[PDB]
Amino acid sequence: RDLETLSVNAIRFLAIDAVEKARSGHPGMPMGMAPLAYLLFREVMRHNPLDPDWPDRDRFVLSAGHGSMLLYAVLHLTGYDLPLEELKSFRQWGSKTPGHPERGHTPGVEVTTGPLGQGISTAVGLALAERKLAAEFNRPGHVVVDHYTYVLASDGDLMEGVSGEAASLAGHWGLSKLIVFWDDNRISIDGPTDLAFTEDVLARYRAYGWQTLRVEDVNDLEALRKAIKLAKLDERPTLIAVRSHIGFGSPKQDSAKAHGEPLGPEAVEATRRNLGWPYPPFVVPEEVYRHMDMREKGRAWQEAWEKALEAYARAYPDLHQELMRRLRGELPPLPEEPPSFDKPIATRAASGRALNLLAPRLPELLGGSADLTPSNNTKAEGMEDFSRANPLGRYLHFGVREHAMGAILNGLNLHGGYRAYGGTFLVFSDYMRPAIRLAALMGVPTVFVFTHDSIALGEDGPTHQPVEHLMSLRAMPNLFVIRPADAYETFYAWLVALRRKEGPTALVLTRQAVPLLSPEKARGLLRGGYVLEDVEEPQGVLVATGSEVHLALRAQALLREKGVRVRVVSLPSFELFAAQPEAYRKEVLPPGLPVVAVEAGASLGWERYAHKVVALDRFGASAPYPEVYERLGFTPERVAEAFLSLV
Amino acid sequence: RDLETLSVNAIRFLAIDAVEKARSGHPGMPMGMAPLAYLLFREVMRHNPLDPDWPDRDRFVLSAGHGSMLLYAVLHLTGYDLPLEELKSFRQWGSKTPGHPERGHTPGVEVTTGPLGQGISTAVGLALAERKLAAEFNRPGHVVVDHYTYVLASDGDLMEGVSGEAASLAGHWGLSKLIVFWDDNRISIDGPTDLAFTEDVLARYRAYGWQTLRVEDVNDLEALRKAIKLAKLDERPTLIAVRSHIGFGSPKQDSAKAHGEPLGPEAVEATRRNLGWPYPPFVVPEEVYRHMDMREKGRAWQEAWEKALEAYARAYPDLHQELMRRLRGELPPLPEEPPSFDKPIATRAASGRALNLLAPRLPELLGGSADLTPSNNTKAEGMEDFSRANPLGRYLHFGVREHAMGAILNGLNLHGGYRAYGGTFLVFSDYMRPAIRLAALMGVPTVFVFTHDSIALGEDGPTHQPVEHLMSLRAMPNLFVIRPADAYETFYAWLVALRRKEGPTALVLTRQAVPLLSPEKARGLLRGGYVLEDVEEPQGVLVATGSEVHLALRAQALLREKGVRVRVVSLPSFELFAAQPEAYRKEVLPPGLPVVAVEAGASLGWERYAHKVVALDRFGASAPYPEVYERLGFTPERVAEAFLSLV
Repeated sequence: RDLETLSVNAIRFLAIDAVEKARSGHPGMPMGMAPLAYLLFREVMRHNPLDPDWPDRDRFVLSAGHGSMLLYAVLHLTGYDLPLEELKSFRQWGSKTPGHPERGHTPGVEVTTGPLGQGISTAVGLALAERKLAAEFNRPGHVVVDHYTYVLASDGDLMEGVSGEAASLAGHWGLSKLIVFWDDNRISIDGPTDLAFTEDVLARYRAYGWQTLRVEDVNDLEALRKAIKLAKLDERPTLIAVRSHIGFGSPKQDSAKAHGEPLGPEAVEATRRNLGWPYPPFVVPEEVYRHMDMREKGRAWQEAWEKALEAYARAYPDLHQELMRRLRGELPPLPEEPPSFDKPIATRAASGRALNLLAPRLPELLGGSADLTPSNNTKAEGMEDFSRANPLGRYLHFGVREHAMGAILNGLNLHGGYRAYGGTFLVFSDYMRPAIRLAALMGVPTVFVFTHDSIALGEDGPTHQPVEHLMSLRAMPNLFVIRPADAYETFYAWLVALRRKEGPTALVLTRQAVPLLSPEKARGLLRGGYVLEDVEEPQGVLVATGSEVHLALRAQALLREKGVRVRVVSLPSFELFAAQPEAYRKEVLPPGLPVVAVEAGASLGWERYAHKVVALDRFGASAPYPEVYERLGFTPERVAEAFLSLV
Repeated sequence: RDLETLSVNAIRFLAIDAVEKARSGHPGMPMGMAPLAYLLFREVMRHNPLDPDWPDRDRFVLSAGHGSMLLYAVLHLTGYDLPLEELKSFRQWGSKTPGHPERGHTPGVEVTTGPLGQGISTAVGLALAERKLAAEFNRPGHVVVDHYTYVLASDGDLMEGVSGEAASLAGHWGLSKLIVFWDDNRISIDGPTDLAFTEDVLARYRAYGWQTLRVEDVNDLEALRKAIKLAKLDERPTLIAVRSHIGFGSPKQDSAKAHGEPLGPEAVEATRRNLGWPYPPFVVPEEVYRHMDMREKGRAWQEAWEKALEAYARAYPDLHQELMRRLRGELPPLPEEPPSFDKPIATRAASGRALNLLAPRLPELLGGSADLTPSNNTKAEGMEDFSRANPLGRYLHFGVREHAMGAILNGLNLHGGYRAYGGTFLVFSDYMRPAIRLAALMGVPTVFVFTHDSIALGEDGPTHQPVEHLMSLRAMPNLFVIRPADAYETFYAWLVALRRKEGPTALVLTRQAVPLLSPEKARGLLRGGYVLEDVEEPQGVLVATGSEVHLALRAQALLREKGVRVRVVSLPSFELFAAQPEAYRKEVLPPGLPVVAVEAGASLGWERYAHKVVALDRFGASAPYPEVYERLGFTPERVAEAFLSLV
């Protein structure tokens, strides 16, 4: 009881002092939840501070990112590569201890959190990934996949709609190894939480199909242990409401003032006296460092996992080889030849065709849609629905939950073992923007499939027709936005996305059928931008993306008939094209030559490549295609005129 | 029962025939929910087809927008100005019957719907407004505000996290006059709803503090009447689960195939027989028209209200005058001078100061924040928190629910009598994107207050620092994006936002303090863009927005040291500037001379105004300002260096 109390306080003051030194941060919650952090990293979780990437490690997600110091303290104390020096550099430029957790920047950080709801929702993807991977690879006497997903969430996390969406799915899927701890401290930024949050939280989670438990005092370690055991025995995911006092032990306890600002010298000294802590800032007694050290238990656990893999490899050669390849995120060779197309087809259907070819060769590939499966062409030939009764299914029905789908997709991609994509209409990328940005931030290669990319979708009308979407996504750092012009570019679009591991990729597809280009030409997509149809001594350029490339080709003909010669450039991806050497970019778009761009979307940003653009800067209309398309200004005649006005 | 059945079928077949003629649309749900629409418009609601804008009318919101024909049919049958010919023009260019309901395009349409979750979430705002307006204007013997908010929602609406956020708040606020009908038909676009939706919906809503009722058969009109009565007697908002068969009476009944595609000839013929409907396409018997005609009752209801108003005007002259003014959307006289500032100050604090000056003159002004009241400076001095116990409060604590806040703000602004704004961090605009877009589509003047607009916010880090946000919002049609440079531009930004009635306005504010500009010069904001500090014989121009205007001034001076003369232009709003005469624009930015842009956000789009840009095309960092700001490249030396490479 002395080492526990001593270690818990160690976590508490490392948090208090780091925030005090930085004069910025959130000390309150780490102070109250310190006991849970201690329990998880020292007794409950199997993890290896020497290898934070050990595949069978239990995963902890700090959804309440503001309480970062709570995580940094326990990581430092248990042996991870996070020296005291870094804790003394909390929230400082270039430190490994940023204000909110950053996956891939700090050892042991599973998910980048801060925006509430993202951590707890992304964790559903992590839990889904473990459950599916276990079903695929475990065999009699061979348990190579066995770990839990733990989450620490705040009132804010539970108020966010995305967490509710993910919760609904987690219960639906029966994710029995997902365990969430809720810091029920009744305090929010605006003051008492009852100012805006009074629902029966646990009753709502029971409705989702979860198990709910309560721990009346976070300091009561035995209470926490018993709760966690009960949760592991239950076949449902579990939410444990844990009562705590924000700013425990200080004069600011139970006050929003303890939430996001340094305690101040007065409060610090008083806290030290109240909790009986004689140690100066950042100083922890060696006895705690010895009791908290997990380097030896970590080696032991990982070593045992590794020996288990040796046995597995003997009894199951092929399975072992595949598990290893997938856990290492290594793609198998990809087909080089696109599928055969013989007639006009929507890129969404061409995407479905590329997927029928790719999926059989990629057992790690998981797909899904937000209740638009027949409209997104995302269920590949061969894929079956995942469900409680069919844990092997590679296709996911996310329901009308774009946001949670994004978070779950990121979670599945973060776990290791899978590569997942999910579809919805481009317009609805608006419901999941936070998850898309989070993938871009964490460098997770989630693939977002967006169909119905323009007014050409027709009769559904303005509420469904994208306008600002292409440009809003292109402005986001670390996101490839690929809008293939035809069936063939669509195939190469998928290869680009799968091979791109640095960040997410958004594939933008049509509802309406569009002409085919030649497979030889379309391969140019691999360069982001290329010359589709060139001409002798070009007098200009018509640059287009996706479906408008076909409009451009028709305008080129009209121009040719009048003696004007312009080449046509297909620019499926701004980012990929910009990554090409300057010489290539200039060969495609020769300086001095007038350029006209064509894209059924907002014109903002096109000045980067064109002198004039045939775009759309107003909401759509409910009318059939191509009438809606033509009447809103997208005709070869208009493009031709646009160019003629430049010469 | 004869007329009831005949009229209900009239609704079913107008829908079936309209969809069939358009060869596009959703006939399934309208067939099943026909009985409810009949009951609501014929018996339950007080409304006037002669005047859809009657302020005391009950409000109906078709959240499940795809079922638009259900609404167009009943609007047609009850006497609204929606002729048969428009029904025959369903989903055709320029018709008054677009695929999804559009506020302003069709008489009787309360909210623009289609994107699931928006309708039902927006309704919370409609009900809040009614409840607050009643409390504010009703007096003994003078009930001038008294109507209900009815909503028809589908499975999809209930899976969307935003609907959950809004329901949590509806129960929290005790909006007893909010009545929601859920079409429990067990069918989704992907197939049986249980593919991804198995939660206990009613148990969840009960946890939100709602009353929950069940109608075992929608065709049972008496059961429906009963539920509605039970809901009106209860002080909690009510969710009524109504069982129905999608595509009722047809070969596609209870099948996903009945959801969003024409029934088809054979199916149409079979339906007419099964339901005993002998009338040809679009033909409705006179007996139904006479039975459904609500024009006479409608005029009577409104007239009685006009009388209560005149009686009110006699008893409370002042109150009546303000109500009429507010209901007409007319702004009262407003301060012409900005508050007086003396030291560097963040634009968010300056915003709070503007509000303290503006709010006292605007009793219609409602403010709020998504659990960031102290950080957004949205609670004007004089404002009290709204609560079930304090319905007169003008300040709303939305909690960590940005999306629902968005929808609710739209509802408040849509209702009439109020003008509402709400805040959160600019980065979190991503969580409410669909609501922002809906405001722009509908032309509802919601004011979205976004603070912590850049990496300059400091230590919180990349998860909280915006990058792509400004451009992603500027690309959206009908949205003014105003980024005031200082405290003084901030006051004029509010005037612009308040006076703009055509669509929403986003005010982008800083976390960090910035220098004050000349009060008189800051008025240039009203032109969207203007010359802040000119020089004789300008060799170039430095254009900037928000906080960067101050960096640009420093670079201007630095250049001066080297003998280079540059003019500094402040561009607080791209949209307001573009709306100015070309001559004025060319005066601010004289063609020919080089321009360098400066803005702490993505560069994409700046090509429209600058030849070179000093921007940020990567995510931020967790560091203190000004360090994070300087190390990320925003320094006068960098800006100067950038321009010198053009001259």
